[PDB]
Amino acid sequence: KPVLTVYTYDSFAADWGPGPVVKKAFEADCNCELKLVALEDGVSLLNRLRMEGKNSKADVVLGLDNNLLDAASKTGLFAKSGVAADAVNVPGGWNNDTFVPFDYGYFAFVYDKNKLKNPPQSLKELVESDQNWRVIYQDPRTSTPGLGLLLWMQKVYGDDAPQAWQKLAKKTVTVTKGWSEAYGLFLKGESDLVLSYTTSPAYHILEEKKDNYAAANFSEGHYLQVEVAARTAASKQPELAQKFLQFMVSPAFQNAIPTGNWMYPVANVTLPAGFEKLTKPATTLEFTPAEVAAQRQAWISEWQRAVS
Ligand SMILES: Cc1ncc(C[n+]2csc(CCOP(=O)(O)O)c2C)c(N)n1
Repeated sequence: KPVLTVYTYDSFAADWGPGPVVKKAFEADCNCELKLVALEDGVSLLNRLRMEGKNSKADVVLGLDNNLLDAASKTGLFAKSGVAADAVNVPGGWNNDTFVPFDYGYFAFVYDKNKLKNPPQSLKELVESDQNWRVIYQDPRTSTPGLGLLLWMQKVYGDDAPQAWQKLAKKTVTVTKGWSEAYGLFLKGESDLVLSYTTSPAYHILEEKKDNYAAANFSEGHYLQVEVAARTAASKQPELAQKFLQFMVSPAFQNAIPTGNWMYPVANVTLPAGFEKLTKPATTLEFTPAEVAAQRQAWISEWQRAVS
């Protein structure tokens, strides 16, 4: 009967996402009405919450990630999770009293092997090659995968990011606010490549029995994303919010991540047959939450100037 409002992005709460599964699994156990609201894209979730303040109707924000931690905590809108750390297993480890991971992955450009014969083998080639590859990606101001690509490029080019961005802009068909639209245009054929995840091919393999889609493994390595959730300080249902966060890092939840969100679980659950066809990037790239919050505004400012 009591309601637990959870802000999240559209692909999570989608009928085909993990939402429906997690919902009934949480409600079937802990009596209450879990209300998953597909409100904004990853980065936008935070900006919207910062503007709702304590007037926000959210109890939990699901869908932020490792790159937004500093920005989120400095806001003061989140309370401690009350979730035991030992309940989580993530690459590079995880030590945080507020944000609880629920899955992780690696950003990568996906393409159709039946349509793209000689795909790029490094972010550098994709940007500098003379090939006229069509690319689509997300806005770093609204989408985590978008923010991911922004930081990925920063790792690879450093102070040369803007010049690299101008070159990438010439191969850019469009830029969407969220991943869903981006991926849809890709599947419709509007581009040769789209920024997505190393695990995206798994969706097509298991659900459509197709293995023609692939994520290009770049030699520079790939940027790591650890999605997280946290309860709000203004929540009027603290206890429930926290029972949801603990239940999140548990099997009933995690078991729906592989085929729901197409990402690697945070708990040692069994990965669906098919994931083994995927490529685990050797080298992993990541900025500290502090480094991103301190420079993301300037990097985004340079990005938009270079691609418009
Ligand atoms: C086929 C397929 N590949 C990958 C994923 C995972 N995924 C897609 S978008 C996203 C975060 C988006 O933040 P934002 O909405 O702001 O772009 C994640 C984790 C999926 N659901 N399906």
